[PDB]
Amino acid sequence: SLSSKQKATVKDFFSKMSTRSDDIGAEALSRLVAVYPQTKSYFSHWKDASPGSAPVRKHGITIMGGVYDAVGKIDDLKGGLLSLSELHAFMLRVDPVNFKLLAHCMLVCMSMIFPEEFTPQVHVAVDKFLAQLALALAEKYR
Amino acid sequence: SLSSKQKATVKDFFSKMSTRSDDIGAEALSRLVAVYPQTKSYFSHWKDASPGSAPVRKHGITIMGGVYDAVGKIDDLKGGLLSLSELHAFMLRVDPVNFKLLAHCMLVCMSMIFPEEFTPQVHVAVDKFLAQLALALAEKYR
Amino acid sequence: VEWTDSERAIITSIFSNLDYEEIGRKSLCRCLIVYPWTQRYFGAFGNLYNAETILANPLIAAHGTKILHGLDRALKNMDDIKNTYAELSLLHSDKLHVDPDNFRLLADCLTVVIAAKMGSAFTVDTQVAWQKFLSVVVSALGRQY
Amino acid sequence: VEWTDSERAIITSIFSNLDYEEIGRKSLCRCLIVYPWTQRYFGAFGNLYNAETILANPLIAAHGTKILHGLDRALKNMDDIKNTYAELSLLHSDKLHVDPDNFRLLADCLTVVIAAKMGSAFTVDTQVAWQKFLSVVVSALGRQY
Ligand code: HEM
Ligand code: HEM
Ligand code: HEM
Ligand code: HEM
Repeated sequence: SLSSKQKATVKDFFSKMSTRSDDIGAEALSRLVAVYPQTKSYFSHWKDASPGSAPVRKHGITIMGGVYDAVGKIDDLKGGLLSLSELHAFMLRVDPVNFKLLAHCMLVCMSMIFPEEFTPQVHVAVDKFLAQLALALAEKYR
Repeated sequence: SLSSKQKATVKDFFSKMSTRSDDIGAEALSRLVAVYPQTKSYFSHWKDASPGSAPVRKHGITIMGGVYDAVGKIDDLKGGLLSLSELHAFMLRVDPVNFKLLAHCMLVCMSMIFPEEFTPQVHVAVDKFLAQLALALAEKYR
Repeated sequence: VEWTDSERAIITSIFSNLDYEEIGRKSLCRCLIVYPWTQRYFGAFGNLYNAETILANPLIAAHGTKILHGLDRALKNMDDIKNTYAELSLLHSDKLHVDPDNFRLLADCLTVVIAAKMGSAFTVDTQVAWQKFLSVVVSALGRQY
Repeated sequence: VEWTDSERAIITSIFSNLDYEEIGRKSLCRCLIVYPWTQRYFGAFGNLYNAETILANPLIAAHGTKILHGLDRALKNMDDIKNTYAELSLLHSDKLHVDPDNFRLLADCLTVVIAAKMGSAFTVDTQVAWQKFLSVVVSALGRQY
């Protein structure tokens, strides 16, 4: 749970990375699939993985779209992402551990692209946000 | 998050354990301290971690107090356990990886003591309860 | 790892008393009910619609058994546990994809099944020994370095 | 695992952009602030009261460098990672009882400090190799079975 300060930190940082949103998402999903090769099994029905491959690049933009939507509803994530949880946790039965790995990836891209801005304090607020989002997605597991 | 059928399974399973409260906590606690010795650091002010130990038995009962309370507060465990979170997550700085080591041992004591009645169904609901209980206690880390 | 003599005695006792068909069935059934994302890797095992169906599903209970015999290959070879499970480790992580943490989830469930069957005879000392055994088994079944 | 030969080139490339006197201090500074329960394990270090205290605390900086120097040792002993860290394993996992998940935390914070410094130079396959090197060390630091 984020304090009100921490939510402001997250609304303010996500706004500052809007113009590089797509590139963060594509880098993140690309790194997820290169760095943690077990994640490709979830995407085996596509005809590609890893950067350059546009399917990974446009699925990364979709993920970030979901991420930017979670920011907008940062005061009730459990109730507001119920459809996405149904899909990830119930339909696809994505293993819960894959969320901490995707989050880490997104964190290194954010730091990679906004190094002066991504201070320990921003890191904490965002880390906490991503975990809370993972847990909103976890609502329909069982 | 806990569904109605979950809350109900927990409430009516806790009824069995009213008498046994002293016994269950102490046993679970004895088992966490023996099987998972990383946990001992937090109790280094006790002269004995055996079962039978005077502090293990006093603290076992206390743990189940907190567990009853939590059965009370099943609708808002995040709101409900703020004092206990402050204690564990901030003052004591218990590594959150430990919570499941206690939780596991409670489920072992509930299975020995209530075999055939402690079904997979009841296990779903009790595990969900204890997993949320740990999230609840985790509120005041950062 | 150094096994003591009592640990070896305790581990072989645990097994001796267990119906591999009934421990298998109950353990895997509980894993899939308690941790339902693990059903992803068992789509070809009939209907997994709810607790009751799963608990009544024969090819689940047959695969259960095959896990408890898998565990025997470590009861029978307690000092060569990494190498005994190397063919399996390859199979699980690559041809099936399962993450390291699911092996713990099923071990937690085997422990709960055995705690229930052994009743009071599942002592602290027994649990410590069982757990060490499982830690090693679980460490051997995951990816190596 | 078996190293590919660009896996090694990519690892030394990363390590060649790490000044341990600057990076060591910041990787640990950052773990203590982001994962603050990790502070308990370093009782000796004195004031960790706040971020200002974390970053100004000479014992944190100095240890950051020891830890990061330790991490860098497998680069020179890469097919013997396990025996290279067997004593550190016993120190962290047998004596001090650091939960293994904290190893992942420090290392995740390190990578994040690295990505800030290297920029896009740090590619996706560079990072994969890097993470293969971290997962091997961490795996070596855990309780050895
Ligand atoms: C913060 C984390 C994540 C967010 C915000 C997110 C968001 C999304 C969104 C918005 C969709 C499209 C849903 C739609 O069709 O309307 C989706 C689909 C999907 N996500 Fe995620 N996701 C996340 C994490 C993950 C992870 C960790 C995995 C697997 C490792 C995963 C696997 C998938 C898959 C397989 C699909 C369906 C792809 C397809 O249509 O073929 N997601 N996700
Ligand atoms: C379901 C999980 C848990 C519950 C419900 C729980 C509950 C409690 C309660 C009710 C107290 C006493 C509160 C007070 O004095 O105001 C307490 C104290 C404590 N708990 Fe926990 N606890 C849990 C898990 C843990 C774990 C996993 C550890 C360590 C590995 C831990 C370590 C402690 C310690 C050190 C104290 C202080 C004991 C003392 O007075 O010396 N707890 N806990
Ligand atoms: C103590 C833990 C485990 C042991 C000892 C074990 C043992 C085995 C054995 C002996 C087989 C048969 C392979 C063969 O025929 O060559 C097998 C197959 C399999 N295991 Fe496991 N396993 C364990 C844990 C898991 C877990 C946690 C999962 C999934 C979450 C899993 C999923 C599977 C699957 C999908 C198969 C393939 C079965 C088939 O195709 O019929 N196992 N396992
Ligand atoms: C990649 C991860 C890590 C590496 C490579 C590493 C390396 C080291 C090294 C080289 C030492 C010096 C001890 C010796 O000379 O043998 C040490 C000490 C220590 N480490 Fe770590 N470490 C890591 C992670 C952790 C983490 C995550 C924690 C706690 C959260 C931890 C807690 C300690 C403590 C308490 C000491 C003793 C400090 C003292 O009192 O002097 N380490 N570590």
